[PDB]
Amino acid sequence: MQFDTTGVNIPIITELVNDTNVQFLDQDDDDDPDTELYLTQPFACGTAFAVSVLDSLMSATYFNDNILTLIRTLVTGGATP
Amino acid sequence: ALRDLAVVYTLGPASFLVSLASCLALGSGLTACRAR
Amino acid sequence: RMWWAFLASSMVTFFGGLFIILLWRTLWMTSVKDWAGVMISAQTLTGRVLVVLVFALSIGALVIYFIDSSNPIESCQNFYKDFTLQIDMAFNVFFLLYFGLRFIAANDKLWFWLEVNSVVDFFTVPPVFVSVYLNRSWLGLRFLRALRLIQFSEILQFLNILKTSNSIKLVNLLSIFISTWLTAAGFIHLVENSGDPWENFQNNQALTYWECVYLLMVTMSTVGYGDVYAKTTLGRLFMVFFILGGLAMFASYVPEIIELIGNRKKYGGSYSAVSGRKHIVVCGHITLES
Amino acid sequence: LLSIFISTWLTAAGFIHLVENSGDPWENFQNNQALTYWECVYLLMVTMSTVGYGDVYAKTTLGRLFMVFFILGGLAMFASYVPEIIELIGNRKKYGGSYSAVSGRKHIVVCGHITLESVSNFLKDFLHKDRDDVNVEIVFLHNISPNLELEALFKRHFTQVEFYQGSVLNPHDLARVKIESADACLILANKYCADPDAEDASNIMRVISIKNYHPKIRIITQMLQYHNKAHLLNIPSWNWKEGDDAICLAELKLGFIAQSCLAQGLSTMLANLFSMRSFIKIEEDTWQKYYLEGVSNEMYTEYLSSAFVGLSFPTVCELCFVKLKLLMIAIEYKSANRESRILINPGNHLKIQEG
Ligand SMILES: [K+]
Repeated sequence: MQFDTTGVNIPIITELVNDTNVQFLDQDDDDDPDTELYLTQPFACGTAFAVSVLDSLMSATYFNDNILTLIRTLVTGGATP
Repeated sequence: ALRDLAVVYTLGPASFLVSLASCLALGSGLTACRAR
Repeated sequence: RMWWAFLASSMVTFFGGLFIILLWRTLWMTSVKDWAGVMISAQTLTGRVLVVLVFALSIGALVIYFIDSSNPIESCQNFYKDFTLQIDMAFNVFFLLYFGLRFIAANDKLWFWLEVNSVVDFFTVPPVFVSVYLNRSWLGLRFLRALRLIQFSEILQFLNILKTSNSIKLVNLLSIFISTWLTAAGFIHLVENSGDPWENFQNNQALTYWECVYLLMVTMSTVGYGDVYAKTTLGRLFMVFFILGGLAMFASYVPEIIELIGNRKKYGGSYSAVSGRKHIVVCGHITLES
Repeated sequence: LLSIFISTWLTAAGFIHLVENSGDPWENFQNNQALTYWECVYLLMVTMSTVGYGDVYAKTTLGRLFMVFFILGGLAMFASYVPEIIELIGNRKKYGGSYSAVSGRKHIVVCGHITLESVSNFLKDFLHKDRDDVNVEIVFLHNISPNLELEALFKRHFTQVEFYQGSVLNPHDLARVKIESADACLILANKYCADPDAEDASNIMRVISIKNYHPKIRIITQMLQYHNKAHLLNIPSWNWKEGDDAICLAELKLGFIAQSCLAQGLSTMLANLFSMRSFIKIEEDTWQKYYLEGVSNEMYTEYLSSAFVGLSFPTVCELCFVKLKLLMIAIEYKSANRESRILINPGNHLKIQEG
């Protein structure tokens, strides 16, 4: 979009189901097609949220059970029991 | 004798090298004529 | 019996040259390379006529081998006396020139050095050079020329004889079958007529080449009459390997046979009119009740 | 599996060797048959392949009994191990692999909705016999495997058309079909869908993926709805001036119908004006001969010579028709104010510029 000066500076966050689509959210990316998710510019800049990282959290929950509680109390805003 | 044995050992490979050299020379000559 | 000279010529030609190519790999030509490539290209008419010529000359060499199979395995003859040997070596030096053209245009030396045409040239042409040098003829591995039959279908593709894909696949399969049949028969003929080297060649069994073809056909069909069979140790070992390889190849090629047979349409075709008998055509909703 | 086969082969050969060379115990070992171990291996190989030459065989009673048991056990074991052999052979993927580039031969990658009708029409027009000799191959990339009729259609054009199974949205499949060396990518649309907007969005996302892999490729796409093609302007790599095109089916079809409403028969003339139609000679005085005289025409684009500069369009058109036997329809007027615009039969006030 254009305004009176362009919409490329508008901060947006896009929910994504497939990781491989993240490189479609960036125009001036020199990333190779085989670049992993965490090295792409949209992920590194925080303009794209891939839900698959939640699937990682389960594993991170298995080796340490306090990580989920810390994330919940940092993220949800302090939801007491 | 060993001379004849050496000939029967090397006659094949030498003939192959002669063939490759002849093919390379013919190709070089035809390419030079084509560039002309 | 100087068979080891003819064999070792091909062995060194293959192995030592391959080794020095690998050694050099560890350590304007583009113009001539592209010239050779476009010369031997399939689309080039020169390539078409040249591949037809080399196929025809391979067939001629195979016919000469069939004629010479009746002769003893290791004999003596003269270049100037015998015109057929001169014809054979003219064929072989033509194959040599074609090998040169293929090598100068080879993109990779290793893969070109480990293919069927290169190895058959290696095991064919140095033998005839040693034969003309020493004026002694050995039957050798000339039957390997029959492997050229594998490209027969491609020739029929250049002459526009074959158009459909199924016909090309069928001709290719038949050509492979006949080629491997003939080369196995050639190996059996050579090993049986030569005899066991470690027993002073006293195990020789007088078998014609056509009897070996008959033996291979009886064996591959799992009939096994036993009227003709391999008596030498190396011949029996080759028979064991051929049985195993034939079973493996047939098991691998079963799916292509099933594809070639296919699933025939049961209700195809057209109605055949019969004089004096009318017919009624019924269409629409055709189910059990109606 | 190979180790089990070799082990049982060798141990059966050992049993046969022992029993044949030892002889029958109840006949004072007078049944001994001088067989080497390797001859017993040969005998076992001949037996298990059901060849049975009979040159070497078991003569002792216990040896024959062992041979009977070995035949039965070998048949039972082979019957039991058939399913594992079938699994090892497996079902090979028919449309795998990658396209092999051939020097001097361009290729066009076709994707989208690949079925019988669209492919049949596109191959009928593209591979027409009257087409001038072009060395172009066609690679259809599609995840859905073709049915029998599509397979037959590809077999009829096996020398110029290849099919590969995969998805455009997967960069690896794009690499397999050598999309970085393709001349153009053609995206076909599913004209019969419940939701045209979903199909348009899928086609736009395919365009996005292709331009993400290689931004310099030329793309011709089919668009169902007219309001969706504006999305193609949001892709930075979509360059309309470089040949990227979107063909709107609904817009073009309804415009053809409307122009035929204004003047009937115009849709037929236009359809025959950009289609490759074979010419047939007709000698009978019928309407087909007069129609076929006009079918043969086509559209072309050409830069006017410098001799026509400074002249009005009617004058240049008259000179082309009378002398050059050419019918000039439109001119691409280029101005720095408003880029380039096609003018259809301009008036005498306009003058031909340079180039
Ligand atoms: K036309």
